[PDB]
Amino acid sequence: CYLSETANLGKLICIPMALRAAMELNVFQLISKFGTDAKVSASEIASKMPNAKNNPEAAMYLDRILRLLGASSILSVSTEKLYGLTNSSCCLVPRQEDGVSLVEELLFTSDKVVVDSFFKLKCVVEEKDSVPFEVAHGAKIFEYAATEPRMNQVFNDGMAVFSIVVFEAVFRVYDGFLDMKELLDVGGGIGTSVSKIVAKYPLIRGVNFDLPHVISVAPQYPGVEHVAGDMFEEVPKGQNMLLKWVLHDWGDERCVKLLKNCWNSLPVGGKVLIIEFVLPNELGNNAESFNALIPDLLLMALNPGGKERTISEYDDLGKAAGFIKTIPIPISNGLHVIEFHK
Amino acid sequence: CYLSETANLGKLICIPMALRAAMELNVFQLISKFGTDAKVSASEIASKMPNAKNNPEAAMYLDRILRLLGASSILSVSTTAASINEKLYGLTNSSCCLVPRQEDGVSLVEELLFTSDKVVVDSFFKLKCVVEEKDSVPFEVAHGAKIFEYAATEPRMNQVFNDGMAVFSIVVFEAVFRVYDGFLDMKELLDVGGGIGTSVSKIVAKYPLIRGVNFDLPHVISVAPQYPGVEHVAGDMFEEVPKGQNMLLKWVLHDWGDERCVKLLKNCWNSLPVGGKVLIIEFVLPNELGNNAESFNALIPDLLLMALNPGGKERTISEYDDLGKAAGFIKTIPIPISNGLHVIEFHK
Ligand SMILES: Nc1ncnc2c1ncn2[C@@H]1O[C@H](CSCC[C@H](N)C(=O)O)[C@@H](O)[C@H]1O
Ligand SMILES: Nc1ncnc2c1ncn2[C@@H]1O[C@H](CSCC[C@H](N)C(=O)O)[C@@H](O)[C@H]1O
Ligand SMILES: COc1cc2c(cc1O)[C@@H]1Cc3ccc(OC)c(O)c3CN1CC2
Ligand SMILES: COc1cc2c(cc1O)[C@@H]1Cc3ccc(OC)c(O)c3CN1CC2
Repeated sequence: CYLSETANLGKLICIPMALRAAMELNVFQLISKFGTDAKVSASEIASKMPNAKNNPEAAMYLDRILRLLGASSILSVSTEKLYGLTNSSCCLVPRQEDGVSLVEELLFTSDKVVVDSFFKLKCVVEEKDSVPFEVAHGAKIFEYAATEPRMNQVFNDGMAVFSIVVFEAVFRVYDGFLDMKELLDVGGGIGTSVSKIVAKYPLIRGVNFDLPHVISVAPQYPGVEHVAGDMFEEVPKGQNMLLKWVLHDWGDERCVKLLKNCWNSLPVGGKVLIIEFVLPNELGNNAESFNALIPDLLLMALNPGGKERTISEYDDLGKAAGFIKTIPIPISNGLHVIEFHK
Repeated sequence: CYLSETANLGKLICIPMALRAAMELNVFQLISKFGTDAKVSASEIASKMPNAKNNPEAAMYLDRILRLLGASSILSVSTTAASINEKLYGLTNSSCCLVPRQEDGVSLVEELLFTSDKVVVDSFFKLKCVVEEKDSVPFEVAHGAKIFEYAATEPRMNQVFNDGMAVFSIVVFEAVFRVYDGFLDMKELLDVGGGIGTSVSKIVAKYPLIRGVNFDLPHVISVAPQYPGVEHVAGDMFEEVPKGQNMLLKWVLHDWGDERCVKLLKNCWNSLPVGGKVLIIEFVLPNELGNNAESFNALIPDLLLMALNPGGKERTISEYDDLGKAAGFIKTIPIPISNGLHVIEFHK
């Protein structure tokens, strides 16, 4: 049965690298500009690639990429074959309104800096206190970002664009921003998250807090103030705080130190909102499971102590930091807002 | 449904790199050694890894790799009454193919470590270049040399590639020998681009009257094992092929474009006697692609060779016939073996 399983196992590396090429060639957007329901040939797609205009062989090469994605349910195939979008590939078309899609976050998670870290993944099992990213690059990820402007941009934009589709889901379910007057986004990246909160809740004075190397490249957003610092040393005073995709980067002791910094900088009656994909109690072949397992594997490779957590585990961190009423609010497919009250 | 599709699309880079780590940690063999239908925890598996013995956290990290492979159906996941009143992992049909056999250590491990090796993945990072730039080859963009020239300067990649081909060759020839009877009457077989000689060593073991000759590049021949009944020959198949009564081309035509394939096949024709044949062994591109092993068995190397070598591609039966016909061969005989693998005989 070797030669049945050669297909099942040997496709695993090929599919993501074919997807990355298709994203870099803007294939999904090019299909969409014929119409979202269009079914178009490799040569019709290539005709919209100015870089391919002197390459007679472009379409045949492109067809070889696309037919693999068609066999892998990323594109529809119909009888030169014609390719169309699927539910998955519609999420790779920059929206006509604002350019948002999953492309930036998927370009980050399959970036060479990440894949080179995954090549050292076995180190975390064999060697005490080793970090695959460190073994691969000779510095930790946030130190690396400070010296590597390309990686800094890919990572920051991955987080920022992904943040937009996350907050659209949050705002459909969660109303806890109403009546806030000030929000501090702790480890807020380039400030996109707090920009979207202020757009929905125009009375909030938004403050975005991150490392110098991130704040110095952040765009100016209406109703957002940027502040640079180090959240483990101290956090600015704020009436309310957000920690999105921060606690999952760090081990328990670092999380408790950060959360105690937050507690000291909140007023009586203030809250910190944790937004994370929560690890469910039973894992299976479903979105809730993979939405947690994907960043669980990435953080195991990328940063010391990083991991995904259950509701009980987030509650234990907040209680160790002095917070007293944990309120977990499911949003979508494992994404939660977890309120910690001071 | 962005937050459904995050799971479907985001898992695609994660699964292969988790699998690679589990193969490097010999997880599948370790589970196999607990016996038939074994179901073992991460801590039990880690207990069998001497490198992990001073790492209290090793089992918890290993569990994070194994649970993703369980969610992906590469491992089976279960528990016990005792533990309800850490999950346990067992092998599946796919992961059984990642356990080195007791008798000779054969599995799909070596070929899967090659196709996910950094030299391959780095070539895949430049895949877009084939579409954009006339005559660009992703491997050459990534490494500043073509793959066979690179292998002569990089002994680690040479070993990973040569062992990936050789161990896969054993698996493939076991399938060939169950179906194909055309070696039976042969007295001599020259393996053109035969790698380190493993293929022709297995043909001679099965058919001891066959005098076996392995032919490949100098940097492959220099590391090839001494095999019973196999003479090694170094050279360049595009310049001159040794005389042989019969020839094999396995996983060679698919590395090259049409003009290079015709040149090589004309060199084979000239070195064959009247009544000689060349056997082509390839995963043949089906006339109609689907969602089946035969289709993926051709699409996998099709994508690999697009990244790794100029002109390399998988071909249909008609396209192979056309190459043989252009080189002077007659009577193409396509013989299906298994899941798209064929022997195609070209007769002089
Ligand atoms: N010591 C520190 N102080 C402040 N920010 C830090 C930090 N260490 C890491 N960070 C920031 O933590 C962030 C984690 S990634 C998540 C960013 C953003 N909250 C989002 O959800 O999109 C990065 O922007 C990183 O630069
Ligand atoms: N010019 C040339 N002359 C001889 N061998 C060549 C060559 N160019 C490439 N090769 C060889 O072609 C082989 C392709 S890989 C397949 C190897 C083997 N036939 C198998 O099926 O396992 C490699 O071993 C490679 O070194
Ligand atoms: C479901 O799919 C995904 C989910 C998530 C991420 C990427 C995915 O593809 C990213 C990956 C990632 C990597 C590094 C980080 O800091 C070093 C980080 O905060 C995040 C955030 N998470 C959020 C959750
Ligand atoms: C179905 O899965 C697979 C099928 C095949 C290969 C690898 C797979 O995983 C390898 C990949 C490969 C890469 C480069 C080569 O020369 C440069 C080459 O001859 C081969 C051989 N083919 C045989 C078919």
